[PDB]
Amino acid sequence: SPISPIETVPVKLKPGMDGPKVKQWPLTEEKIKALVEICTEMEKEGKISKIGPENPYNTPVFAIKTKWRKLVDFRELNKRTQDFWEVQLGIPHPAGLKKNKSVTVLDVGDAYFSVPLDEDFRKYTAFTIPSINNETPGIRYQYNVLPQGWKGSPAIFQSSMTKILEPFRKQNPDIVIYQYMDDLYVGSDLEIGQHRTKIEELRQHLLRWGLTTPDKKHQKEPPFLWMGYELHPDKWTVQPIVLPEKDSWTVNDIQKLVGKLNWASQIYPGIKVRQLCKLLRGTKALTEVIPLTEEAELELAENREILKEPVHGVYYDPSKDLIAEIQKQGQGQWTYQIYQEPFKNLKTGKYARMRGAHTNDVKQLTEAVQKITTESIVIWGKTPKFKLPIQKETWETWWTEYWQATWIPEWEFVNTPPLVKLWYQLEKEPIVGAETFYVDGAANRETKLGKAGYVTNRGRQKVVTLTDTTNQKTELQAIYLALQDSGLEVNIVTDSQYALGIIQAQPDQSESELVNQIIEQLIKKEKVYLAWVPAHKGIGGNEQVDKLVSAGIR
Amino acid sequence: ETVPVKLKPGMDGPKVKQWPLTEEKIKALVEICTEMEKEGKISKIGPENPYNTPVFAIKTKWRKLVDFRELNKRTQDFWEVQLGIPHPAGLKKNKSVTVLDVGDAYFSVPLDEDFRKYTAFTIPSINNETPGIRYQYNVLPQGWKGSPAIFQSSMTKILEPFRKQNPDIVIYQYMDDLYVGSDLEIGQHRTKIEELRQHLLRWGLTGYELHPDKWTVQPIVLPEKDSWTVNDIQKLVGKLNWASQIYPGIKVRQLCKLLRGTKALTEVIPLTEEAELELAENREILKEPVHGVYYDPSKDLIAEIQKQGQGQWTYQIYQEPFKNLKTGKYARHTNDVKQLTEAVQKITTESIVIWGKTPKFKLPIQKETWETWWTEYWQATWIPEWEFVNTPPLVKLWYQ
Ligand SMILES: CCOC(=O)c1c(O)c2cc(Oc3ccc(N(CC)CC)cc3)cnc2n(O)c1=O
Ligand SMILES: [Mn+2]
Ligand SMILES: [Mn+2]
Repeated sequence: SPISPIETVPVKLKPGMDGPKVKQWPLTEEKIKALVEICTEMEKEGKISKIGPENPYNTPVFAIKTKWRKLVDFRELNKRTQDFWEVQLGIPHPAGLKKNKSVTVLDVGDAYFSVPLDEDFRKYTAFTIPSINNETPGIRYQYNVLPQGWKGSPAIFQSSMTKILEPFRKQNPDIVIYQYMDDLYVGSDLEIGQHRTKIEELRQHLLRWGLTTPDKKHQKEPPFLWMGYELHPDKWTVQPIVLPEKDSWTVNDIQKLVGKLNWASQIYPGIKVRQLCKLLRGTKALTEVIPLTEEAELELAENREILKEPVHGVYYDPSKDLIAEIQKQGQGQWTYQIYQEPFKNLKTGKYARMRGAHTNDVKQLTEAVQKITTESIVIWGKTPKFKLPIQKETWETWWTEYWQATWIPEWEFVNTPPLVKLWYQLEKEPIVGAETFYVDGAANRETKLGKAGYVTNRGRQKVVTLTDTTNQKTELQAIYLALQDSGLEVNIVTDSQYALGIIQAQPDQSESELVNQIIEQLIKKEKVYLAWVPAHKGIGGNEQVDKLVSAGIR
Repeated sequence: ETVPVKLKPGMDGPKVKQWPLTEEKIKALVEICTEMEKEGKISKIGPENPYNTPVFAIKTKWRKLVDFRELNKRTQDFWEVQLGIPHPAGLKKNKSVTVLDVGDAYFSVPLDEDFRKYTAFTIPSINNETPGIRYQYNVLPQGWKGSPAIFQSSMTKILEPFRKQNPDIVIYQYMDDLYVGSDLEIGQHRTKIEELRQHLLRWGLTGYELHPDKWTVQPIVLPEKDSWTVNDIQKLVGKLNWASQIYPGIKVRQLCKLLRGTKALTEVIPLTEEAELELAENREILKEPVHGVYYDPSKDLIAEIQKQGQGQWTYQIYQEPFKNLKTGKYARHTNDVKQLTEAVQKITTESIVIWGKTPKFKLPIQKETWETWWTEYWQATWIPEWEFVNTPPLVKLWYQ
């Protein structure tokens, strides 16, 4: 196995730190022997070289299982070696690769050993094979090539790999070479004749720079199993998913289920996971059987149905646009598909994330649009044209009157129920001939006790007591009361900016039940006007509820 | 030789993640940087350089923009409390101020060899097909705050003749930009700017026009109506109550007197006239600058923006919350993000003119939305600092 002639990459230790000096542990005669046989062979190949006791540094060695492997614990050296720039900031996604007629797969055998180490750093990689018991000084070696498990090996090998392929890439522009780790994906749209030719041409350029690859009779055949994917020349899919039907499900069985499902959701449309995930929250015991909830059961059943027959994805054509489609699946669940030709998906996906405490469907839709937009840019270098289950008018209204700046690139309405809508709208102006409820809440910080109630311009009144409560929860209760006792047209004046905020954002779902109760009331109404006044200022009706809720509280 | 630059002790170089870029932007950067390298301005680098700074492309000729915000924080001592460029008070008073891009001056001056590794940037690839194309600077980079600090001496030399010949013209430098102000008639100003460009041209350098003396405050505005409903006075007292926290000598006691008992909102109550006295005097105080508020050169500036609907945006600049140094507005296909980036820019350049530094922005937008879109409309050579906030429902309406 050759050692590449390429230029070395200068390495430094972290500022004001010396090399590793950890003692070598006394080894058994069996381990010592095996290490000696491994090492002399590695020295023959040029991988390591003999040094004396003039080198002051040491790094421990172990040997483990007919065949033995030599292990070197580089913890101390790694803790002392300089930081390197990230080898990769993401794996290439299959859905972003161009379609190729012919494609073959190369891999670099013994990656790190094939590439040299900075001469002035080689001395820090020193290790010692100890002699039987204490007795004599051990045989001392040091590395000449990139050692397995060292901090800088991944970055330097990759660095070297770019340099080597760069010249070849130049005079071969209509050929694409994807390289990740010690794997090479070589694709072109030439015939099976001048393809196998151009590949054996690449192999030669590689071995010229000390890089060894398999020839035609050894090189792999499609489908290519890689990173959990199944890869063909004109399609791709995830590796076979098997959902095991179980008498009982432990936490561990469920975690693995969520994982397999999440992975499959890249290409299998409609995959759901929420009810399955609901079981895992409120976490504990790994081996404890969790009985499935009825909702989890039909979710799982629905999942088996999609994973019943195999689905694949297509590759990417730069000259054609990207079309993204989103569907609402249920509360918090959203699913998407990306394609260039109607219903031939490049990839699918799902969105669920809970952003904050209280949200609505329009907010969740644009959160999904953002997430997809980012993903498209990473994968394809451009944003997709969206097709959304929301009316242009419904979107127009929301964007216009919301405090937040928002944007969606080119999108079009598509009639795929359930459609995204607002469920209620507050009034711009106070209502003529409707009861004005002045609401308020108060809670004691020690007793935790609370009172919530209203006073109205039509003389009416109410106060309720709460036990396990906070100031905020009493404000929401006050507003809730007013909703129950008002009828179909109401003006409500509060002194809680908090409560004003939640409601004005037109939420339709919440983590709070109390807020969900306020929501169900709000939709039932016809016209609600909500307004705010400063607290403790002796204002209008606010001063009257102020005396009520405070009585026996503050 | 190069002027030696160090960092603040205890903290070292920037390690900032590079944002994913679109194909067109990547191609433009690859071309820009290929040309830049063939001229020794930058050099490829190996993985032995752990440092990184984001790079972007803005606009009909594509241009490179390097987010050096992090590197600038970690060398703040150098360009400020060491080699700071002072700030003229006269600039905000001028009838006309012209901004000229002068950042091409920096390519001539070589960078300290010990420092070059901190200016490292990556050009990303689509779908991570290749690793990035790593580069570092050999000359002073555009956008690094140390570049004008060093070039100061050369810049004084260039401007010396023009300065001597026109002693009523202000030239202030902030980063890559040169701010030139005069009280001359607009035709004469543009002639002096043309003249100035000739001076820069003889050193190989190369507009967009501001009028700072016509910058008036945006007063917190009180309704001026006949027939006042209950709701309106409630609206009124709330607006004034909050104004009492910033403006010394705000009065409200006469307005409250009107609202007693649990009255209906729509019910019109005929006003007094002692309350009109407060309305008038408050209006008089609301149009004037805030008494007791002064720029503190040691504290950061904060800028807050509110969406008002119909293409309108209000904004405030302060150092101590609601203690306003300056209020204002911004009005206008056109979208929210485009409008927001335009306001941010307008406000920042106003802040540079007035104080000599950029404000820290609180943006009423989703972190992600902003980050994928902000470049599409950005035109400035600098980039200010920014947070992402939720506009309080009330603040919005208190600023009309
Ligand atoms: C058939 C039996 O063999 C197998 O079971 C088998 C493969 O087919 C295989 C194919 C590969 O090809 C690829 C090379 C590169 C990439 N990419 C990264 C650069 C993505 C473009 C993808 C696939 C890479 N590794 C493989 N390994 O490890 C296998 O064990
Ligand atoms: Mn209250
Ligand atoms: Mn109260």
